[PDB]
Amino acid sequence: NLDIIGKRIEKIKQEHETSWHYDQDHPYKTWAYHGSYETKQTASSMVNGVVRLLTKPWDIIPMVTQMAMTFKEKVDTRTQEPKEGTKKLMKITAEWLWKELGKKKTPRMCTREEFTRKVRSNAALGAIFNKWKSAREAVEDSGFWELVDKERNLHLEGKCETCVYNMMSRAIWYMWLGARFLEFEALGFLNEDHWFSRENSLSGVEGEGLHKLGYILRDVSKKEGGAMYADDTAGWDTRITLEDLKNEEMVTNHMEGEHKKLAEAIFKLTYQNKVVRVQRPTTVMDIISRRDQRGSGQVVTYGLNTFTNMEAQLIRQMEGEGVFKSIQHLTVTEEIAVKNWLVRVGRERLSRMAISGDDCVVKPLDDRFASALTALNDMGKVRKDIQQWEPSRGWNDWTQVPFCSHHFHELIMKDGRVLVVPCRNQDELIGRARISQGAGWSLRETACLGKSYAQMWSLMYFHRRDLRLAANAICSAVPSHWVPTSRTTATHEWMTTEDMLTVWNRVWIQENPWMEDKTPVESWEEIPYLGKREDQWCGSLIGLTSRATWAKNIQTAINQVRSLIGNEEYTDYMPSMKRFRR
Ligand SMILES: CCn1c(NC(C)=O)nc2ccccc21
Ligand SMILES: [Zn+2]
Ligand SMILES: [Zn+2]
Repeated sequence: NLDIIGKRIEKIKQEHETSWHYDQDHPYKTWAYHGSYETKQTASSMVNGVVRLLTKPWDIIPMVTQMAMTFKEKVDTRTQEPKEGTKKLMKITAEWLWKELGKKKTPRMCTREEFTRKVRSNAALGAIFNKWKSAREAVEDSGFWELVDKERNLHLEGKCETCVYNMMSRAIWYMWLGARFLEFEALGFLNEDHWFSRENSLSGVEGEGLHKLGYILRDVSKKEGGAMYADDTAGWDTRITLEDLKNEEMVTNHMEGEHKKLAEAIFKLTYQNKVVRVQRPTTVMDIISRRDQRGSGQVVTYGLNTFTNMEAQLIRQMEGEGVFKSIQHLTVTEEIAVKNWLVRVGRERLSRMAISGDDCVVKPLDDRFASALTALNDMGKVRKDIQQWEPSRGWNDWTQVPFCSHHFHELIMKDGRVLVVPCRNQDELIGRARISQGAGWSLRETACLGKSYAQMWSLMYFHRRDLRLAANAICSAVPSHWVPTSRTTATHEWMTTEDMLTVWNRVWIQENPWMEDKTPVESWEEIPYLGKREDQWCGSLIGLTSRATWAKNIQTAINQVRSLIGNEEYTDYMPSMKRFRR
């Protein structure tokens, strides 16, 4: 407790020595409270005018327009200690899973050099302003690295001074860039060296891309077994137990030298003991601590979420298969049985899953899985929107299964070849493309963000009539040579100045391991759509008067945006579609 977090707490006290006050009306039940001090401050969602001017029919669709307008009583809840049988199942499974993930990978420190390159191309690291303005500037300045050094030698000494979280079903924990560096140095290898790739982890999909996820679900569907289960957890990050954090730390058993010590310190000092600053309007800053829940960088959070979810779902499969009888207590012979299941069929059972952080699809050996709930509930991974002891409802068709906010269609090209394509309700796609984050956007930067959405649509959602037409319109309205941009950066093949038909051929034909015939597609008209009725089911406006006027008059909308941007070099992409091809 306070021996590990005191120094951090004591240091914050002194920089606010005039304001420190142990408040009596503190709202915390499950967080340990330590004190308060004076502050005052908060960026809402802005509309992208280029995308909105080229999507006029959606200006009267509330599901689109409401997206641009605008529970913290879940972070203040407490998960119970699992029972002895559960803790044993988790420890045995975690031990086995780190060994499997480590068979063909070597843990290693990530470098200042790697960190510096990351910041200089805008990956959302979850940092803050202060001393230097941005991340870009702190990294050049040698003073920073001396701060990093001080903390670093403090961590080698098993102590912490400056690794403090800042709080702000989405609760995001920013730290200062130095704290994020030390996290990345110790645990960045999990993402940087693709520990959760499908090749390496069998269940994982890290680096796979939205154009692979449907093919992966169809491959899971080919296994003999029961229904496909896709149960969401209620507030996954808030249900991570101290026992979960201790099984995650066992990755350090695979490390050596300095790295082992640096990694052990991140787990001990920042993950299994946390210090947090939360803005309370009543305006103070509260300095609160707790031992459990997930609060790491968003990229380390993804890998450890994937790890602990893989572990949980293997244990639920063991329960359905009757490998153990009760979570109260594993006998000595049950331990040997669980161990022999893992050695014997563990890799086969991992291949029956697709797991992206807290998101999973499982095709178990049979439907006993549906009612195998004791371990899942006792680990604290309580299912969303179903009663605790009500059996899971599975999906009979891989094309109906939800995964990573999508479903997947099987789409046959006029030449007989098979595409498995990502899809979601089209109101969600248009509503997200109409939103920008942050201030100070020039017209050119706003246009380049619209172009990024347009190229994503041409690559991933070409099968939706309205999105292929709107993508062509935006790419016609933005100068041909202007480079697509984003402010937070799945594989992103649309973020390129290359012709989108050439990128389509590379992604869907040449590099697609599920496509045996590699004959290139010569035009967009070879590339199919969903059925018209299926397109309407997934939110198309095809058939409406508003949509017919928009499509017919599209060159007038394109010219409105071209007139605002000014006299630049533009390409007309609309004749790539049959109906505008004369
Ligand atoms: C090398 C790949 N590539 C990119 N990619 C970018 C800008 O990331 N833009 C291109 C334009 C024409 C031809 C190839 C191109
Ligand atoms: Zn620290
Ligand atoms: Zn669909």
